[PDB]
Amino acid sequence: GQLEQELAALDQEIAALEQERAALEWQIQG
Amino acid sequence: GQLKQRLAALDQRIAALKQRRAALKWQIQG
Repeated sequence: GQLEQELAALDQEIAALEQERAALEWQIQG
Repeated sequence: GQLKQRLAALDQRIAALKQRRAALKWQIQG
């Protein structure tokens, strides 16, 4: 269904942002 | 502080997307 596709696209977008947050949380330790 | 501001803005954008996701999950369950 369309809703399930949107949910997957939403998780993809959150993942990409959480990856940025991960990299930032590393550099802030150095 | 540029990295702190990136992180803060990322936390805001992620928090808003998680609210959308919670709404979308409820729709998937009708």
